[PDB]
Amino acid sequence: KVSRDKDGSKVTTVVATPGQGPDRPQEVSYTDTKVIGNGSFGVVYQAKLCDSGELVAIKKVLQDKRFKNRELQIMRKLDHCNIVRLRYFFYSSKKDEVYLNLVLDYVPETVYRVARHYSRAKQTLPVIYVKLYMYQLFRSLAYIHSFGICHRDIKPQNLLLDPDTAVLKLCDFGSAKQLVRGEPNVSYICSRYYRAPELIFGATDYTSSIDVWSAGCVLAELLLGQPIFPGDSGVDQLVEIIKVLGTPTREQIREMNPNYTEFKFPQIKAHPWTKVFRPRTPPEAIALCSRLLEYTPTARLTPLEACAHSFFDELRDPNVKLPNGRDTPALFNFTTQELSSNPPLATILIPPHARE
Ligand SMILES: O=C(O)c1ccc2c(c1)nc(Nc1cccc(Cl)c1)c1ccncc12
Repeated sequence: KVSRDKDGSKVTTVVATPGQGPDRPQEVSYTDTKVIGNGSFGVVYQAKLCDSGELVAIKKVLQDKRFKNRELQIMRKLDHCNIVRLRYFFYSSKKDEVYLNLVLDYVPETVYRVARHYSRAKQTLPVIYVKLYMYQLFRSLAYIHSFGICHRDIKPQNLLLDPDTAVLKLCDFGSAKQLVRGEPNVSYICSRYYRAPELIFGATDYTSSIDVWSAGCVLAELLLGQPIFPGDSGVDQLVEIIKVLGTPTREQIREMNPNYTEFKFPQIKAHPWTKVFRPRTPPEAIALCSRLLEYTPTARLTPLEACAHSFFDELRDPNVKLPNGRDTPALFNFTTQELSSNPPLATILIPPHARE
């Protein structure tokens, strides 16, 4: 690194490799560096790029140079406008230790912080924001699932937001992995409340539909004003699930983890979904929640099928505007890659007033 002091302000200069494009490192300078987060894996800083002036996030993470970094491999491959961009990366130094640094988009808000304000004010988030945020999350999932990549930690904190533009960036791919059928996967990924039933059961043969379950939990949380399946333990989470979905059937238990077929379960009958939410809740939203929070993983909607759900129809009306008067983000510029899982769905996703 190189530390200048233009007008006393500390300036860092590093030869950083761009994320996308060809492997051609560049001299990059930034200042105004301050810590804005700490995780189990490292610290995340905020900084100002010394030329463009734009704000960025820098994620410092220790790198044992023995193996490649899985997060870096996935982040360089991804390029989607609902996923936090990897602008650059570089290495630095604690002693005799190498650190990998990821320079990413700075995004000022998160879904968690927006939902908590409304919750503290005893206020419900307007459904237009629920449609906007949910749609962009599912679109980001449809894009990464097309590549076989499972995020595995979908949670409201991980959904960044620009409140002016209403644009959602999915972030933290440190738990993401390309899921190969037949090969086993660690079962202790995903955070509380948003863990799929198969993950609570410790299943190692799970699929990308666990991201769809977590998304259904985030949708239900936005409608309810609080997490739908809370609990400090697996039993507590499972009971809150069983109180809604009813007790799982023998076949459904075999679709998550057969190794849990003979165990004893709380024997509660299915509470009808309409009685789970507030009375003025849109029925199309309740319908979508029911199609994502299904016991059998193969029965859950795909992210692309979710984007085409009737709940998001208001996003396709030509007259839709943001509450603050601006235009909605670009919700229809689907690449054929995004539509890989089902291209015929494009007749619904891309509306007649958005073609050429
Ligand atoms: O990992 C990424 O991909 C990733 C990507 C972007 C951000 C991030 C993590 N973490 C942020 N901050 C943050 C907030 C709380 C805890 C922690 Cl550890 C970090 C942050 C802030 C503003 N804009 C973008 C980001």
